[PDB]
Amino acid sequence: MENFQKVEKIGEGTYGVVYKARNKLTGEVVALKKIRLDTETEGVPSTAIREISLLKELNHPNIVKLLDVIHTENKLYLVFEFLHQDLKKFMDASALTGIPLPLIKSYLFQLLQGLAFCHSHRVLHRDLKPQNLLINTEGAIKLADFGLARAFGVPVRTYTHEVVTLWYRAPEILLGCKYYSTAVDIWSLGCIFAEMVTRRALFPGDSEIDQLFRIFRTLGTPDEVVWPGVTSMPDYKPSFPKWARQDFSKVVPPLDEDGRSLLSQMLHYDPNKRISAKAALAHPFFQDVTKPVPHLRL
Ligand SMILES: CCc1nn(-c2c(Cl)cc(Cl)cc2Cl)c2nc(Cc3ccc(O)c(O)c3)[nH]c(=O)c12
Repeated sequence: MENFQKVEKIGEGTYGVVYKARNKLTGEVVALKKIRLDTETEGVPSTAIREISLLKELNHPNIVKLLDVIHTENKLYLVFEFLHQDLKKFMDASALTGIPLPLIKSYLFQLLQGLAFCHSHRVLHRDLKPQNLLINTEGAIKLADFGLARAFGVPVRTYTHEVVTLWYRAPEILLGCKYYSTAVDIWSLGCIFAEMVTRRALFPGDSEIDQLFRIFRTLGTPDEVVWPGVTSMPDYKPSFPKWARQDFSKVVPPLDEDGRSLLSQMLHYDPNKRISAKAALAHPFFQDVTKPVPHLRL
């Protein structure tokens, strides 16, 4: 749009391209998202616009602010606050030491807080990944693309057409459940969390069935004792191999005992069992929470 001096592409990003931009009236430096053609053309659906218009109100310190919504020319453009780094890049930069525990803790504490806020208002993320977790020089972290991550509907090929990433999807969704809940985002965070401690992805699936089976190898195949309802689930197959539950000390060393109870609660199979974001805030794990300031440079 014509009020925006484009500064740089900052990454092709699911629903469409996101530039760093400057606005001339304000003088602010922002992130400008161009929302991919259909949904963009013909015209946005009256519903895409209305749902998006709700986001604008849903403001929390650990959600990236939706600054504006230029609906114009039958194009759709979303103007977010800018952040200099994502958490993936930081993990990548931290690879040889690891991220320090106190920082991990702080990150985790804050992410839980915004997910609780959103969740209260019945809004879910649906696609949490380290690349939409967004940090600043002041020891902070926010969720990006919250509630987009539905209003248009997730791309299978992404973008252009490498895949999304199934690494963080909750098993409900993989199994063909349709009316899933806030627990999904819970499932993702815990996958994020293990990745911070171990320096490897918990479950790197490269297909839906490899994603599924990767989970069952580590966590057991689910039965009706641990997950009541399971076998009636749409894509559930009686022919699924049964694997045994691995022990958590093996899978994410060296998390402490409180860390591992945390983790396991966010990894519960049954959705109505998984810990919520508001109980998790209460866990002994966050006893010693502080607020370190990280090591960037530029
Ligand atoms: C909220 C708007 C925004 N969206 N994305 C982004 C996300 Cl959240 C997910 C995905 Cl898959 C791709 C992108 Cl592109 C962003 N990435 C960065 C980090 C960044 C910062 C400076 C850069 O030059 C750069 O290449 C990347 N900074 C941002 O402000 C931002």
